[PDB]
Amino acid sequence: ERIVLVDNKCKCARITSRIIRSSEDPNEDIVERNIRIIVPLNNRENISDPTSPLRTRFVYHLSDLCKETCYTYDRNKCYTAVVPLVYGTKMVETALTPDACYPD
Amino acid sequence: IRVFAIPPSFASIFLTKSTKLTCLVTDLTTYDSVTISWTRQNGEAVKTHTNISESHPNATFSAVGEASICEDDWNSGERFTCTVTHTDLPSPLKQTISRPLHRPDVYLLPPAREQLNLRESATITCLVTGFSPADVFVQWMQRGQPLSPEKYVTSAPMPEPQAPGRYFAHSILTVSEEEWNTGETYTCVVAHEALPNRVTERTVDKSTGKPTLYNVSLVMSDTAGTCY
Amino acid sequence: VYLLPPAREQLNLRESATITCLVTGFSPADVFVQWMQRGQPLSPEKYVTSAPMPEPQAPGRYFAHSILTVSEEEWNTGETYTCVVAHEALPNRVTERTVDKSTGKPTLYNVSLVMSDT
Amino acid sequence: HCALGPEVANVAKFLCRQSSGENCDVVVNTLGKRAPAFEGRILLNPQDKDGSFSVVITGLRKEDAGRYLCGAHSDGQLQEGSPIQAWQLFVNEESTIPRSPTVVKGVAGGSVAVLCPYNRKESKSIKYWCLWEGAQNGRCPLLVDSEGWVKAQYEGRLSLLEEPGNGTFTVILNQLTSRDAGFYWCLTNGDTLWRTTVEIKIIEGEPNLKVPGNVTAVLGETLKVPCHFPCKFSSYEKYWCKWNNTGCQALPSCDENSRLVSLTLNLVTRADEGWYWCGVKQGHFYGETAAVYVAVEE
Ligand SMILES: *[C@@H]1O[C@H](CO)[C@@H](O[C@@H]2O[C@H](CO)[C@@H](O)[C@H](O)[C@H]2NC(C)=O)[C@H](O)[C@H]1NC(C)=O
Repeated sequence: ERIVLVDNKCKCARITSRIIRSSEDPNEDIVERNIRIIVPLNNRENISDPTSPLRTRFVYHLSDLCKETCYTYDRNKCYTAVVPLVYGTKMVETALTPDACYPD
Repeated sequence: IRVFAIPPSFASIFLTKSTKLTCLVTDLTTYDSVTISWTRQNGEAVKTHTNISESHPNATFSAVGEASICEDDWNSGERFTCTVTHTDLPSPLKQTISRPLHRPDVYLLPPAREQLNLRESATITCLVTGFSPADVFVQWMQRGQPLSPEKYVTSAPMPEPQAPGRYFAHSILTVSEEEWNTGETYTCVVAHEALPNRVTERTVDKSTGKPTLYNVSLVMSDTAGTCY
Repeated sequence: VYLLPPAREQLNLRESATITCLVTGFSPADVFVQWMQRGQPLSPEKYVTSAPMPEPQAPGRYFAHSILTVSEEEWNTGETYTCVVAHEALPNRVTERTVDKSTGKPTLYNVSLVMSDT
Repeated sequence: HCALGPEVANVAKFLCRQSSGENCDVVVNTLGKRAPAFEGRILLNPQDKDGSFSVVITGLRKEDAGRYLCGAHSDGQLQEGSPIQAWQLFVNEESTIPRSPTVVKGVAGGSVAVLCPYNRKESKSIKYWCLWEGAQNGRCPLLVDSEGWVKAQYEGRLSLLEEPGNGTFTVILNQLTSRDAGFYWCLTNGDTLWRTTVEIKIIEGEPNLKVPGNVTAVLGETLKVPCHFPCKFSSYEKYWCKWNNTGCQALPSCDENSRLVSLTLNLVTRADEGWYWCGVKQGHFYGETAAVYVAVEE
């Protein structure tokens, strides 16, 4: 019944809303803006370079994302960082998350 | 003697993309044999200006051109010179009209809370701010369905107070406040020339606006970096 | 591939730190691994790797290890580490994980999150 | 696929959907009854030797998920003690079906252009097109396919075509009229089977294209017929084509400023008899066209 104002899958924010149609009094209703965030406290600040510090601040200018440096691995679109391997050197690909980088 | 020439308006232009120019002649001598002829800046003739008009209520025969041109053929200052010869005018009187910026800003304020206690009048306000030039057209859309034109009332683009030369206008509309329970956000469709697609629609409903009951719900975990 | 960080106890013998890159539940045998950090490869004489040997529980899936030894100050320096694995059931053939002092078993959680314009 | 037995063949059939208080609301009946929300997008095939049959529903919406029952009754509705068959329905909402326009507006004498999507993998199938019929047990006969078969009543004013070709093709229908209004379905020969449905509304006005009416002509000469276009069609390429089962092919070098793309026929035989179309292109999409039939005299 709620109305997802925003669902930002690379900040794990989700502003919904729902008018709490009150007890059947006159129009003394109050609309209601649920919010929800799942901050990781595990990832980098360069989400796609696991050679950086972790994170401390998590800033949500909701104005900005009520409409690109956002910090959760989105499930569906996957990432990578070309990484050297040595068997001689070779500068070669990776797949920084599995089960989504599957060329299928 | 009143012979004014009407430049095209973005109202009709938005309507049918049919830029039109008319130079009507009024309160001249009461004779038939009135001829209408418009010209571009080369002087060449024009299209089917037709549909003769009778004598005015003040007993003067009425005539006006009906000149359709191209929207592109308007944007470089073409003095649309129209000539009308008449019995009284061995010197026919000529008329001309031609092509002589800032982005608008549209908001849609909801009614007042105290408005919503009289329990009849649900006022709604759409608006436009700080734009150049004028001639802008506005209208309100309700579920892909234009409202009653009389249902709303439109302003005219009076100039800005503090801006150098920008313009702004207004429009207001009422409905049953009982309707302000289905809401349907009553989309007000602005229509200004200086927009990327020439329309900058915005809309507002009850669910929009401002709530006075949040409940933020941050969670916190290592089981993250995922955004299911 | 999980990646366990050195036990705090070993950090009190005050010289050397050990990290255990792990692979699990995979088929067929013969995974390959190496260790990678700061964009420079780590010549294998730092690390030692197991070979496959069946899971107690999984009838088919093997596993393996890898071990790396590093001065604690080096691990105390921050100085994360990335262990990579290449194996023919992996989508682009290569996944990897990383850990530094902060990621692995921190005693300290310091969130400082700001939420503007509700 | 409803699978009742031969023992209720004489008896009518029905289809209801479960609700809160043990109350089916009916969606279609063997008695022609039909739910107003599901008007148009429902089909019903005739019953088989065993009375077996199938019900096709297209364009499902978020509230359409739920339990479904099909039965057989004298009143064609729910009662205690009548044979039934159940279904449980789920709508994805994490869907991959491209959102296509559902309503398409046209004017009398105008044209319509319809984009029809399908799954990209079966692009080599045989597209079809059918018209929905009410006031019945519901029917929907074919109108055109992709090999080039066309219904016998519409020679000249209708063609389909694979211009976009990436799971999307375009259909052009001109000479619109207010009698033609209704609902249209798109079909494919693939195993997966989308039936996208589009509605045509007719409004007031005259089409943007201007072409002279139906004209007769003498055998063996040079004749030219015009086609002016408004300023909103001024940013395109313009063309004439000759209508047939193959559809359009343009005739290069018939032009002006933003009006009057004119067909010219150097010499003519009666083999050039038929309908011709004047239309514009959207880069790789199609737009408005118009048609005129030409006779041959002597
Ligand atoms: C830091 O992040 C930026 C962007 O988030 C990365 O920039 C590019 O990332 C792509 C990913 O495929 C690489 O192909 C490019 O080579 C990167 N450009 C540059 C200039 O590095 C960047 O790679 C990240 N930091 C590091 C050290 O990789």
